[PDB]
Amino acid sequence: MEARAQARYIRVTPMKARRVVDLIRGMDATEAQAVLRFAPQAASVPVKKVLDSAIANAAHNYDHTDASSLFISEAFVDEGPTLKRFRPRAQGRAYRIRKRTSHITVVVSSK
Amino acid sequence: MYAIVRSGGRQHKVAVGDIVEVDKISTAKVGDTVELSTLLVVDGDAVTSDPWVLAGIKVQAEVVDHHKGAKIDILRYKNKTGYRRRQGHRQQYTAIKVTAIPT
Amino acid sequence: ARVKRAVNAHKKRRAILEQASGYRGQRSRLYRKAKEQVTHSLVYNYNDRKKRKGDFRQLWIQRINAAARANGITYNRFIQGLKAANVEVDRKILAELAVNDANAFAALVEVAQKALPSDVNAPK
Amino acid sequence: MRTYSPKPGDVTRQWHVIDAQDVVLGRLATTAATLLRGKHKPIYAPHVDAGDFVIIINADKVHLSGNKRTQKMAYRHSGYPGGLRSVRYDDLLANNPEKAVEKAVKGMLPKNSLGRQMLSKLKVYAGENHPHAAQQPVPFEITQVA
Amino acid sequence: GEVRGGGKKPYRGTGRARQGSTRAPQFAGGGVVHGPVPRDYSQRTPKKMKAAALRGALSDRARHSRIHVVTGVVEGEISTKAAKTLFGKISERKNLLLVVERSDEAAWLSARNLPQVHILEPGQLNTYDVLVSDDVVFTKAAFESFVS
Amino acid sequence: AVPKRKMSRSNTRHRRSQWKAAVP
RNA sequence: UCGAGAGGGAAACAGCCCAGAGCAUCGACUAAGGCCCCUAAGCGUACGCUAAGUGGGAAAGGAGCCGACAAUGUAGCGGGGCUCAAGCGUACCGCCGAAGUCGUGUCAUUGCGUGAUGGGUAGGGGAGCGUCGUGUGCCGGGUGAAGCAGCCGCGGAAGCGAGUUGUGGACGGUUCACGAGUGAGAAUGCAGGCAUGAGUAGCGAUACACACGUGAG
RNA sequence: GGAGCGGAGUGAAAUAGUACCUGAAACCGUGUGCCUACAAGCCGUGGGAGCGUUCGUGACUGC
Repeated sequence: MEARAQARYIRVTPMKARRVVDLIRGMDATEAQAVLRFAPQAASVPVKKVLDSAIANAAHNYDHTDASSLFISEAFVDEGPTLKRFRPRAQGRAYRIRKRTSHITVVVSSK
Repeated sequence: MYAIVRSGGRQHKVAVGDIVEVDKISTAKVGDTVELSTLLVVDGDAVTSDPWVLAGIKVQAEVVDHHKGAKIDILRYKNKTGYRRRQGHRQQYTAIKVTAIPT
Repeated sequence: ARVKRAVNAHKKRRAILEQASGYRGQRSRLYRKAKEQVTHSLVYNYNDRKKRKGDFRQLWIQRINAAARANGITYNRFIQGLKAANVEVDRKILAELAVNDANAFAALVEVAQKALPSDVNAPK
Repeated sequence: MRTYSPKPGDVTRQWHVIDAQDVVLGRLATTAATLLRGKHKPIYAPHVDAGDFVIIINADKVHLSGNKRTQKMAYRHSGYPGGLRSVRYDDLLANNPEKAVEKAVKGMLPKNSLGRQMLSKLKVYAGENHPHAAQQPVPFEITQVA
Repeated sequence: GEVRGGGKKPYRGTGRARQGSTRAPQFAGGGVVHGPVPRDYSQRTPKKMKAAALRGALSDRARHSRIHVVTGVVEGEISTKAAKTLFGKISERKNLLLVVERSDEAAWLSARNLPQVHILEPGQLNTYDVLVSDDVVFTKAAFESFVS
Repeated sequence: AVPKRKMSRSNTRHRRSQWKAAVP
């Protein structure tokens, strides 16, 4: 019953996103929302916003309204287009700073 | 039971019906018959190892196939000099089916 | 006539990295570091391939010596006796009898013992 | 054809007991290391343990020729500075004979990850009594050939 | 030397490579080393070798019976059809070479459009055209002009 | 101080495994 | 001899001892060196010497011994152990031991089926693989070209496949010649992308707290 | 909230979606077969048991 959504170009570094997505692999869909709800990390907000699209797609598109037999089948974060800007530092030099992005994908399947 | 035969500077353990791989016998075509000089015969508890007796025993075999083995890749090399020789080799073989071990 | 050396250069890069599939770490991803190692892999192949002949003969002598000492004849003299009986049979297969067919190897030590001189240390 | 290489189940380990009563220490170790390494049977291979368990009784009465009892040491360094501690075999064989015989045999074996597995098949004791009576050990005399 | 710019030494203990100009061969956008230049590729070949080669090429065609002669290509009006019919009668092979004086406009204009026919003056008959062409067709005026 | 060598992939990943969040 | 020399031995040890590697071989005999265990082959046979672990370092000199004596940890046999020699001397017997030689198969240079020959840096000569383009003849392509990724085969090498599968969606193969911006792994080489250091240092100089409100936050 | 995405539709083709023909490598992930917590490793190579969606891995051992 694989239904999935994903957010692309989400402005949070891939490692910081993986820190949270590695909690929500293979648990009940609702039980995963109740974990991202009470999660200190700031990446848990975009991730839970994608976890809700997956359930919304499962209910609407494929007519699996009951969102309690679902578990996270797949969830992974892919690298995204990095932005590059500079920073003035001591003695006239400049060090680069990369503002990384990520592509978060979540897949819910029936148990 | 089985007999020991030499086939081109190499010994083998052969029983009737075995298919064995030997150095190429260039003189023999597919289907030909070749006699191999036996070096030992073991038939149960009877071990025939007398060379005069064995000089008359010849194991008869049939040339089954002419084939080439796997390709071996060779490299000569010595550091800091630039010497490097690359070479390939496929050893050619003949498969023979042993048909008879005269007693 | 300008030549872009991409269709020609890649031909050897894939060849090396296909030979390098298996190496641990960085020797199996990077052409330069993989091509320094498949050179060593081929040289070791050459040496060990020519040096397993004495490797296997060592293993055969170990088995022949172990079986011969089970029948109370050291490998030192079991070979000499075999020479004096003209029953030369390769070590490859002379060690193949000791493992499987103990009787046949037992029958060959008998021949090697009787083909020896009575007193083995007296002047030839 | 290919030369037989023993599989896990071709080996049938036995139990040998070597009474070391007034038998030279060096000749005890070599005999015990031969059996331990499995280098006396035709199923030997250089990568599998084929040896036999070797119990050693009377490990406190190993004869030692010459002035070894009062000259040969057994050094052991700890890693800390000035941590070398040596022990005369007169002291070592007096109260820890088993720890001296087992050290000798250890040297007469490969120092790899397999030689330590072979060495685990050697039980050393100081009395005439070994607890391994349920393994049906077979007394093993030390003999030479022609 | 001709790339625009690069007259300055890019920099001086900098810790980088030493560079004498930003337009050095190894730089991206730098000059080309041992690149092409305009040149004439013509060769001085002895006169006798040229003439002998043409004789050999024509002799080879003659030996295989591939020289033909016609009193004309078209009678009267210019017609690519008349030339096409004539050449069909002579040969059905792909490559044909028509040797005709340049003062005979009828033959030139009639035959020039045919895909397979290559036209030449008697005086500029040359080795390359002879060898490419399967058959050679002379106008009688051309043939006498060439042989003389 | 400065890193003497590029850290091998095995050693890098041994460490980043330790940078994990805890299930609440 | 190394340089330009692989292989075996001396524990490791370019220059020492043995020996000159065309390629394959799960056959045999040997060279230097060895045959108690590590480690292939002798706890070899017989006579004699050594009591010092001499062997396993050294002098004048003194009666195999003394002389003998530096600094991280045994540390001057490679280690274990060795006088119940597994030490030195002299005979006898045998065996292990290399890419040496013989055996077997196969390729190449050279002289006349046969003889010799084929380690190699600087360097000299010869024969070729691959990329792009041109002329020419013969061919392929929406029935799926180039390019990329595999699979299965092929060549002595550079490499190949008018084999095949996937992706791809419009250009290629090949004979004989011809031309070259024709082959990169290094120049503290050049440009673009991306790693390691690392979720690390830093976040740029003194104090903000509470209530309500807006707000998806 | 938006961004973005899942259905749907156009298109021959939507991993052709205005970040867009082809989409290699470095680099980053998910799943999966094998090995891996008594071991000293120019990371390979010879021998070799075991396991498995000839092939993949490679306990142990020689160099």
